[PDB]
Formats: sequence, C-alpha cells, structure tokens
Amino acid sequence: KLTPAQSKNPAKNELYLVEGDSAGGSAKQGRDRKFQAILPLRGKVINTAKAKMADILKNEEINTMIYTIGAGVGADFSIEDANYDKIIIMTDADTDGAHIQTLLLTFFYRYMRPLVEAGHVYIALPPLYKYAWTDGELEELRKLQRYKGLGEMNADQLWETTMNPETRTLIRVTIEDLARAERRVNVLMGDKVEPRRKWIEDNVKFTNIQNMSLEDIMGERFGRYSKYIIQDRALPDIRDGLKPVQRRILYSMNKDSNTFDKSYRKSAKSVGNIMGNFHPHGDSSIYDAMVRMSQNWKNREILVEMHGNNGSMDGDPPAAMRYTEARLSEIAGYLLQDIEKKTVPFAWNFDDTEKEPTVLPAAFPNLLVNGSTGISAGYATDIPPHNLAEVIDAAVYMIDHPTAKIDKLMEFLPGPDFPTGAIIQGRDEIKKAYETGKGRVVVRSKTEIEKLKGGKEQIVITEIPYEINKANLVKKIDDVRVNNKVAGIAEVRDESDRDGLRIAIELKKDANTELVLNYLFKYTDLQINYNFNMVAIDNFTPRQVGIVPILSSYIAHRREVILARSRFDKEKAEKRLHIVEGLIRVISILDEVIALIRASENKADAKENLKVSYDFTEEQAEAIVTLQLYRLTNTDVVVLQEEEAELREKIAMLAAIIGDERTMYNLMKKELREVKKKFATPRLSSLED
Amino acid sequence: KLTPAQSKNPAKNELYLVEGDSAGGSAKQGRDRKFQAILPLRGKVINTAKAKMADILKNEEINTMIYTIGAGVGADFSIEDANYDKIIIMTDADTDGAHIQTLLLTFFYRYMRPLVEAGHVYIALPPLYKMAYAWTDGELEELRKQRYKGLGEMNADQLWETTMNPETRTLIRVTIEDLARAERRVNVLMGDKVEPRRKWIEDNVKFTIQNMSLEDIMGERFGRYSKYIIQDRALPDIRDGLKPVQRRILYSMNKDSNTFDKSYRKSAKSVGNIMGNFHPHGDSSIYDAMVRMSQNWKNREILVEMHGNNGSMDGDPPAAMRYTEARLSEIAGYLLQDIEKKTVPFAWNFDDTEKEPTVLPAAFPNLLVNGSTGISAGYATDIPPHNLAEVIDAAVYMIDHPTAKIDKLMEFLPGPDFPTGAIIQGRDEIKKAYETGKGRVVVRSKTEIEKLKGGKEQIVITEIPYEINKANLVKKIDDVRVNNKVAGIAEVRDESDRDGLRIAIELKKDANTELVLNYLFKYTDLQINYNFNMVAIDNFTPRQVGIVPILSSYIAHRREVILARSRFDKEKAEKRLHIVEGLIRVISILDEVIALIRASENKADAKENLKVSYDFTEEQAEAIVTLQLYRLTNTDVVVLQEEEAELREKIAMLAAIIGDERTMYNLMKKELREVKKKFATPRLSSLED
DNA sequence: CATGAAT
DNA sequence: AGTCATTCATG
DNA sequence: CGTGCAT
DNA sequence: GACTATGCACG
Ligand SMILES: COc1c(N2C[C@@H]3CCCN[C@@H]3C2)c(F)cc2c(=O)c(C(=O)O)cn(C3CC3)c12
Ligand SMILES: COc1c(N2C[C@@H]3CCCN[C@@H]3C2)c(F)cc2c(=O)c(C(=O)O)cn(C3CC3)c12
Ligand SMILES: [Mg+2]
Ligand SMILES: [Mg+2]
Ligand SMILES: [Mg+2]
Ligand SMILES: [Mg+2]
Repeated sequence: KLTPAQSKNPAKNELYLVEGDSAGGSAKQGRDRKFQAILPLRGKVINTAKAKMADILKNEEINTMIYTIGAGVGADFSIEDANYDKIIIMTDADTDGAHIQTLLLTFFYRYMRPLVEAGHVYIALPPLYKYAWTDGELEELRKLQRYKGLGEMNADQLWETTMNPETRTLIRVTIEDLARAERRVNVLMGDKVEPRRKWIEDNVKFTNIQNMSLEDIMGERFGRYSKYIIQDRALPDIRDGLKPVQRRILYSMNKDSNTFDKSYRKSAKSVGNIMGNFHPHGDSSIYDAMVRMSQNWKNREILVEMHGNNGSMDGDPPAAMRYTEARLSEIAGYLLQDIEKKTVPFAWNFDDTEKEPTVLPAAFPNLLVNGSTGISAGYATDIPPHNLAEVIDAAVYMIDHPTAKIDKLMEFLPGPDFPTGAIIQGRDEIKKAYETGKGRVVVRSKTEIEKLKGGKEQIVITEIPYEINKANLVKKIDDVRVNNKVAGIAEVRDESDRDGLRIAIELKKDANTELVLNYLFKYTDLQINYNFNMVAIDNFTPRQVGIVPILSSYIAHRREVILARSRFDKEKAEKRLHIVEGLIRVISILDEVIALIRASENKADAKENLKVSYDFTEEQAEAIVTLQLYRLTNTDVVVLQEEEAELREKIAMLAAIIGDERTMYNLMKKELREVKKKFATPRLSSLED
Repeated sequence: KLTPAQSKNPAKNELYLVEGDSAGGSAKQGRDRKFQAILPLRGKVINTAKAKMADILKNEEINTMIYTIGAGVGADFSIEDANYDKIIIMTDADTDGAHIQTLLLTFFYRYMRPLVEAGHVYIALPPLYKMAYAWTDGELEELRKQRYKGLGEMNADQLWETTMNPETRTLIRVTIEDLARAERRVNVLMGDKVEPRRKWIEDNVKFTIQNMSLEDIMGERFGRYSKYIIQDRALPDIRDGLKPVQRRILYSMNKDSNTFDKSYRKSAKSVGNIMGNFHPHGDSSIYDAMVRMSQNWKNREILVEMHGNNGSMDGDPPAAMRYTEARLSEIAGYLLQDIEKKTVPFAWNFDDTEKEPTVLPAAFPNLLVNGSTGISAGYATDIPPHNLAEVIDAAVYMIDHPTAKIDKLMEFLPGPDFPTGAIIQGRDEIKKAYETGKGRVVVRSKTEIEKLKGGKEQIVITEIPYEINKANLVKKIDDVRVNNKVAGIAEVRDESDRDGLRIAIELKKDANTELVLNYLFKYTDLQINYNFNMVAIDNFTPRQVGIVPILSSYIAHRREVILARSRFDKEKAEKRLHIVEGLIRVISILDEVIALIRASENKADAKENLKVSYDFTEEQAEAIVTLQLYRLTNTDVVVLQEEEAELREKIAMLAAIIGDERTMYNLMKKELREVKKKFATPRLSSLED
C-alpha cells in the first residue's frame, strides 16, 4: 500500500500522508522518489481517543503507519530508530481535509508524542487559486482556477506548489503547552459529547515554513469542520426541512425540467449535473440521498419518483445509478413552488458561476411531514414523519392563534405518523417532545393472532416499526427459535409479497403465545423506542426545537415567500401597465411618432426624442422603438384598455397582501388548505397511551 | 448469492438465471418465494467450449450453478436428481443479453445435455416497450390504437406481471431437433478456431410459450451480438477513425460547449450527459474511454484535455470521475468542424428524443493519426499512430494522383509515429502492412551508455515501445538480474520524473555491456513486435484495409462533407441575398411602404398589399413587415449594396465548388494544408530497416 | 498474458 | 474508491 | 449495533 | 457493480 523512497535515509526521507488514493497517485507521480515516500490514507483515520485500544490496534491505516514509520507505538516508541526526518500531512484544502488533519494529529500525539514534540510532523498547504493561498494573494495576483481539492491538481502543479522543499509552504506542528494541549484534544476528541457541544457553542461563531501550536492547529481545524457539518451537511433547515444535499438535488432536477409531468431522466445524468453545478462531492453520496427520497418506507411523502430497483424494506442494495431513472414527485413541485419569482435568498455555488437557493419556498411544512436524521458534530437530529393534513391543520390554527399552547395544537397534531405504520405508545412522552424537543416514545408492530388447525396458534405481523429492517427482523426472530431462548416457536416465515407485508410466526401446540409475543417485543425489534431529538438550523445556528418554534418558523418563512412573490408579480404587472399606458398614448399620436422616428438619427436618438418631445419614459421609449412594423396597422385602443383594467386590479390585490398582515395570512391559509385537500392521506400509525 | 425457494420441489420450482445483480435484486422482490428461486449471473459467463477445463472448474459461476442445480455435471449427471423442473434464462433485451444466452446455452449443451434435451431450459422474454406492454414493434403499433433498454429500469411488480407470472409470460422452449447440425452450429460460433467463425459471419450476417430449435436460437442470438459488436462497439469507422463510444463522447461534450477555449468541466457531468442522451451503457466504460483519449502516451494527438490524475505510463489507476475535470482538445474541434451545417448523416438515439452523428466530418485523417484497437467478434484491429503532417501530405498527393502506388505514398508516409517514440525497424513489413493490412514490424527502445566511476558503465533507457507498461518492464528487467539470466547487472532503477522518462540499468565492474543490452532486447520488452491488423468499418462492413482504402475513403468522405457544407452556406446566403435585395428597394419607397402598412388592417393584410402594390415576395414582405421601428433610422443603402456584392461573390465561389470536382479538391488540399501547418509536430519514432 | 469496450 | 472475472482476436 | 451524509 | 472501514451523536 506504501510507495517507498529509492534510498533509505532517516535524515532527509519524508513521509507524505495523503488524503485519498487519487491524490495519493498524483503525489506518487509528482514526487521526488529519491527520498519522498507516499502513503494513501483511504478514508477517515480512526479516532484514537474514542475507539477502544483493541479496535485501534486492529486498524489497517494505523498499523501500516506504525509499520512504515518503523519505531513502535506508545511506550515502546524510540524516535531514534525511526525511518523519516519529516512526516508531512497533505490533505484537501476543504473541511473534511481539516478533519483528517485533526484525527491524524491526535494519533501522533496520543501514541507518538516524541515525534510531534521534536517537530517532525508537518502539514502541507495546497494552493486555493490559480498561484494564491489566500484572498489577499488573489487580489495581488489580479494586478482564476479555484481548486476544489487535490484531485483537480496536476502532478507538475503539485510539485511546483506544495511538494518541492524549496517551493512548498509547510505548517510545523509544535507542542507549546502539554497541559493546554492535553485539555484541548481530550475535549474535542473525547467520548463525552457535552464538553464538545459547549466548546462549539462558546468558540464557533456561526455569524517557506511556519510553526503553529497544537492547541491552535486543533482549534482552527475542528472549528472549521464543526461549523460546516452543522450548517452545511447533517442538519436540516428548520423551514423546508432539507439538508443542503437534498435541496441541491431537488433544485437541480427542477432546473433541468425533470418533473413529475415529464419523462424520467437517467439517474447518472441528474447526479452528474448536481455534482458539476451545486454539490461538490461524491456521486455515490448524492445518489444515495436521491434514492432515499424515492423510498416510501423512509419518507411519509416521497420527493423523488424512481423507476427500478431502488431498494426494499429488506434492505437489499438499490440498482446502481447506471440503471435507475428518476424525476421529482408532484408534491416535490410544491416545495419548489414560485422559486422563479425571487421568493428565496440565493447564493453563489462553489464554482461561483451559478447561484443556488439557500432554502426552498416550501408550500407545505416538509420538516414535520417527512422528518430528518441526523448525525452532526456536537449535535444530532431525529424528527419523525407526520401526516400532511394534521400538520397543516395545526399550522392553520397557529396562524389564527400565534400564542397557541401545545395541548391545543395536539388536537390537530396528535403525534407522529410513520409511513411504515405500526403502533405509537406514549401520549405523555409525545407532549414532552413537542415541548422541549426531546422525548422517548414506544413504537410497536401491528399484530394479529390466527388460530391454526391442531390447537396451535400463529402470530401474524402486518406492520413493523419505522427505520427497522424487515430482513434483519426475521433473522433475529428466527435466532430466538433456533436458540430456544423462549419456548414455543415452531417456524418463522416471511410471507411478504409485492402487495402486502406479512411475517408469520407459527407457534407449537400448547405454548403460551403471550409469553412469546412479549419476549419478541423486548428482545427483538418487534417493538422499539423512538427517541425524539428535534434539532434543526434556525438563523444559521443549530437549535433544539419543539412543535411551536418549528411551526412559527414555517409561518414566518411562508410569510416572506408570499410577500416576496407578491412584490415580484406586482413588479411585472407594473412594468407592463406602464408600457400599455405608453402604447395607448402612442396611437393617439401615431403619425407624429412615426415622423419622429423617421427624423431620428439612430435607435438611441429616437428614444431620447420620444422622451423630450412627448414625455415618454425610458422603458416606454424602448418598447415603442422596438415595435415590429406590422403593429402600425392596429389602432384598437379598447383591447389595451381592457388589459389596463385587468392589470390595475391585479396590482391592487397584490399590494393589499403586502400592506395588510391579515390579508396575507388569509392567503397563506387558503393555499395551505388547497395543499391539504390535494395531498391528504389517512393515518397509518395508531396512537395509544 | 443464490436466493432459494421457500419450498423445495423438483416438480414446480423454477430457477431464474438473471443477468446482473441489480436485475437479480429486482427479481428477488418481484418473485413468488414459494417456488421461484433467483441466481444472479455477474458479468459474462465463461465460454466452456473455448477455455481450458482447468479454468472452467475454477469458475465460481459454473460451480455455484452446478451445486444449486443439484445434479452434478458431465457424464456424472443424473437428470432425476435435479431440484428445479424449469430453468429460465432472463437477460436484458439487448445484444449483450443475447451473448449471455449463447454462452449459457453452450454450457447446458456441453456439460448438461439431458437437461436441455428434456425441454426444461427456457428463455424468458422481457417486454421491449411500455405505453400496457408490447414485445414487438407491431404490438406497439396496435397498442397505440417507455422503451426499456434493460431490466434495471423495471419495477418488481412490472417484472412479475410481464415476464415472471407463469400465467402471463412469454417463454421460449429450447429444443434440440437434430443433434447433428446443432453440433456444427455450436462449434463454429464458440470453438477455438477463429477462421470458421469469421467465414460464418461473412456468410450469414446481413450488414444491410413458443418452442424454438437450438441451432436456430444460437444462430439468431450470436448473429445479433456478432453484428452489433462488429459495427457498433469494437471497430472504428474508416473515415473519422472513431469507435461509437468515442464519437458520442466528442459530440456530447461539443454540444455542451465543453471545448478548449472554455473552462474545464467536471468529468461526471460529461459522462452523465453522454449516458443519458447518446451512449446507453455503464459509466465506467464511458469514463475509461474518455480517459484514454486524454493520455498522451496512447494517442499521438489527444482529443480530450483532462485535469488531475489521468494515469501514467506505469499503469497506475486514474482518478475516478468524481475527481477529474475535462474538456475537448483544440484539434478535436476540427473533428467536429462544420457539424452544424448538415454535412453528416444523423440518426435517432435510443430514446428517439435526439439525433446523433453516425460519423464526424473529420478535418484530419484521425484513423491513421491516432490509430485504433481493437478486439471484435470474428475480427480484430490494430492500427498504429502516425505523424499528423505526414498523413496529410500523403492524402494531399493522392488527391492530385488518385491511382498512387504504395511505394510512392511512402515518400510522404514512411511509417508509424508512436507518441511513446522509440525505434521502428522493418521497411519491408511496413510496406506489406500498407498494402495488405497485416504486417509485423519491430519496435526497439532508445538507449544510451553513461560512463561511471570505478570503471562502471550504465545503460540508460529514455524511450520505450508503444503499448508497453513502464512499471512492469522495469520489474521484468530487474527479474533478469535477480534470476541472473544474464551476467553483469548491478541495479535496476526507474529514475523517471514529471519531465522525462529514464530507466538506469547500472552494470557491474568488468561486465560485457553489449551482452547485457542484447539479452534484454530479446528476452524482455525493451524490444517488441508490433503487428499491423488494420481492420475498419467500410460501408457498414468490417474490412481489412491497406493505406490506400483508408486515404481514399477519407478523401471520399471529405468530398461529401465539403459538398454538403457548400450547399448549406449557399442556401443561407441566397435567402439572405433575397432579403437584402428587397430592403434596398424599400429604402427608395420608405414613406410609401410605411403609409401602406398604416393603411393595412393587420399583418397578413400588410404583406398581401406589399406583394400586390410593389411585387415583393412572401419571404421579402415578411422581413419588411417584422422590422423593428428603429430600423427606419438606419437607412444606409450603400452598406446594403456592399453586403449584396459580398453575398453574390460568396454564392459564386460556393457554386464553383458544387459544380466543379477540381475546385472542390483544391479546397480539400487548401484546408488540409491549413490543418497541417497548425498542428504540425516532429517525428518521435525513428525508422530503420 | 495483455490489449479495450462490454457484461 | 480500489479489487475482483469473464467475452472477443491475436503473438 | 444501526442510522445517513461524508472521506 | 457488490464488498469493505472510518467519522459523528445516541438508546
Ligand atoms: C460484477 O461484475 C464485475 C466484475 N466481477 C465479475 C466477477 C463476478 C463474481 C466474482 N466477482 C467478480 C467481480 C468486475 F471484476 C468488474 C466489473 C466492472 O468493472 C464493471 C464496470 O461497469 O466497470 C461492471 N461489472 C459488472 C457489470 C458486470 C463488473
Ligand atoms: C476507500 O474508502 C472507502 C471504503 N473503504 C474504507 C476502508 C479503507 C481500507 C480498504 N478497505 C476499506 C474501503 C469503503 F468501504 C466505502 C467507500 C465508499 O462507499 C465511498 C463512496 O464514495 O460511496 C468512498 N470511499 C472512499 C472515499 C473514501 C470508500
Ligand atoms: Mg475533498
Ligand atoms: Mg459509499
Ligand atoms: Mg444491458
Ligand atoms: Mg470496470
């Protein structure tokens, strides 16, 4: 796995720890083989502060590093009998690169302290533009090619920028204070989450060879990584309930006109467009997210319609993106409704070539309807799906009554509504969840006892808990029968066809079916505990939220959308109305206008003449001057006046929405009810206490 | 890997052999678990009538097919011990599916004869269309009163209802009518003898429940696969020298404006667009093809420029399409020159939503310049790269002298010009190759001797034979030292860097350096034999062609392109002249026309009046009537008469090309010389005899 | 045993 | 993101 | 131990 | 085209 140097020399030999096999290859190509060695770090280096000391020793990356370095580890470590003068960590210039640097540094600190204390650990700093490393260097170089990673850099460019000892700009790792360094590393990388959460809260603001400390290097790297994972990866926006990857998937597919009323496009075509325009990451990661939105046992209201093998409840792999074809679902269209009307904040992509929405208009409150999950850094998320009609009903009520209480809201939104059905138990815990954000509810399979011939009964499962694998469940129940942990099971039988779920647990003659069913509920996943952990992104910061701040954030959002949409349509109507006013007046003086253009020197002089001599505005003067010749035939002013009437009425009703809070909220309620009527579906999960 | 039936029954159990894992997964969901078992066949099945029996027994696909059939194989085959009553083969509707059916049928023939003789071996026929479903184009025509490209685009419920439901499926019963003729049919198609197969293809293939015989099924299936892979996969077109996948890559990237003058584009975005619009195959195959066109040690003139790790001469894996950026090279633009002018026959793609070029205009003879290779069915190709300037000079001569002899052409085209360089020996065999298509020439590494200290010498290799892996060569050379197959080798060192190839073979003190160098040339790969096998596609058929059928077919192609282009520009200039002629008349009667349009009631009326009153044509009247108002200012009649003159001359020069074979041929030469001057590059390979 | 578009 | 196996012609 | 976006 | 290991919070 390691590319070694030509000659052995522990006085000049350098070890390059490269992030990735591709970048490892590029390094291997652009290196100096006389003394430079390459070691690909395939994946993320294990946490040698969290993981056990056994599984740490059973790690491939760690072992081949301890072998390539050739000095041992822990207390059996002799820096004198090493193999390298310098060990350089070369990663991508992005956030995940900063995470690898963090993980690798904690390794070389916890188990190879003398190597770091002797200043033998370095950090290669690849350029960010093309050469510039900062924004100030770009400014000075302006008097560009943004490197998305090491993969986009050539071998000769790699050497000239970051590998040549005379040209490279390294960051030397030094231990200034062993006490403050021990504290920092142990907090950021410890098993305890709470000190890490607090550190992120207090520090991270969400708004040729230099030497850096350990505390500074661990702070700038884990600080850069934490902020990006919370804001721009794992956690959903509190409004549209989407992670950046899902929003980019829905938007790109919509921009490519890949909607529900059109033909399916090949998945790879969509995935490729997402990656080249908005989401600068792996094709597999994007596709796996695209597939999940097509699975109706993961989402209560699917956003993608996919043809072919997209998986099952048995958890078998979906067809590769070379096979499947996809398109947005009809209800996914409402998430993107009026996006063409400046109703949402847009920001530049990584490419700085095209703008992308930071949030979707969300004509329906997706965050509650579909849910989210949900593993960040310092924070985590688990929001269950809900009924489309019920959430809307609660939303409509809160629109009328902003200061509504949870007890009243639960008359409309009684609890979660899993797409997999099953039984939810714990009315008290549901309330606790809708208030504080956290809460532990019990999810139970829908069962039915069928009596067989011979005095023997049979348990028949028809629905299973959310996020539970059907195939793994059957195996676990069968293991109970095989091991005879409990007595009475004759045969476990998955009888689920393409049109129904059915797990049949046939029991022996004279066997307490109550004793068995109770055992399977406790020791298998027939019954599970579902933990609420409703955390989302409100105002760029992570926020644990109940049912109230969620609904309030959605209402506040839809208000902005409706207001912005109204300004947009009013802007269009005004501009035409202004043009129609001019055209009507033109007909009254058609002869003198044509005579004026006839006397004009050019297009610009013609418009300037229309302004001065006949008080037409710039916008009007443009429309008049660019009229096709045949429009001189028409002198019917009546039809244009009918358009004036229609436009003036539209501007009026639009302005009232912008000017009257009540009128606006009435509109919002009207649309939320239409969405309800169109996409209403009965409950699947029963509620008990 | 096998999904067994829930109930073992050698009377009703079916065994579906599915092409691919994903399709096997879809079948695993759409099956009836009571009696339908699934066995996914991953990749093409081994040719059991072509490979050594030792390799056959080691083939895991065969072993897992026998051990699940439960009846052994060969002479030790009890037909009553089988666990399945029916064995259905379910492949895609495409030609590769027909190949698998062929390979499988020969196995069940050779090693399981009683199984096929009992009529238990079936062939499942998937639907081809979906509007209900239809298997034939006639059935689609009747159903008219979704084109499936495989099984990966079908849902589980769809696959069941159409091909898996035993009461609603179309099956093919494989019956062996005669054991005599079926043997010759099997051996000719699958046997180790290539010549009889090539003859059978040239004799049968026209290049332009329900029972079925074995000889008929084998001929129909393999016939389709033979034809398809011959003219639509492995072999290049004789005109633009491109395989279908290479042509689709170039056209797609050019259509997406991913060219040399513009920014680089993420590779996955290009691959996805190709796969979804033109080339209905795997992403890796398309990307690998795209990567090769970027490697400057395989192509004499790269057609794709690529940023990042695109591999090396050591054979190390290039970066995945997630990492790399790419765009068309400048010279690749000349392959697509004038494609927007209907100079090339187009054809519908697989979606019938977009038309693709069947051949590129090719402003330079790409077949000889870049070469091709080169493994089809019944045929194979191997054309070496040539110098761009030399091939053009050869073609230019043949334009003036159609009946040019080979000995004369070689004064301009002396031989191949490998991008890897090295030495070519064998003037005689080159001529034999340029005449017949086949030839065996010798390629020798470029070496030099460097005197060292202590009286030692050092062999230095700077250039190596075409298509030779540098990493393996060094290993094989060093293996000579290790095994001491020749005396005097001290150390083998690859000293190549990012700007120079260098393999230093350091010798010992008193060692015969001439002896060492001679042994390596003969027993390693410092010297190899390049075998010409110039086979291309001429008139939809594979043709073993010499240097003359190639150059002539290119000139013939360039003729059609230039003729079709000249007609395009002429019709364009004609219609434009027609308008200019009318606009000049209008100026002299501007007021009368404006008054005439004002007097008119509408657009249609205005044109009829422009016709009747001033004899303007319909095309002329339309142009006048649709002029924007400001055009009444730009009333310069002279600059219109300049365009009029400029157009009449352009038509005159274009008509001369269409109406004179010589003037057209001079245009070929003029343009070919321009291409030559722009992309001229010195030889890299030296020639000897 | 490689080569290169396919599975 | 690398690894793993087969087709096909051919020396 | 599985979860779902990342390496 | 499936297989294999890491992060991160959490019962
Ligand atoms: C499972 O088939 C493949 C294999 N194998 C064949 C053997 C089967 C049993 C034991 N494992 C190996 C793995 C392989 F080595 C490579 C590829 C491959 O590169 C590829 C592609 O699209 O680029 C596609 N496929 C699938 C489309 C056939 C490959
Ligand atoms: C080599 O890393 C990966 C592994 N491995 C990690 C271990 C390292 C030593 C060898 N064995 C395993 C293989 C893996 F199991 C899965 C994926 C993976 O799914 C994936 C993706 O984009 O979808 C990307 N990568 C690469 C981007 C890191 C994966
Ligand atoms: Mg990266
Ligand atoms: Mg993955
Ligand atoms: Mg196929
Ligand atoms: Mg492959």
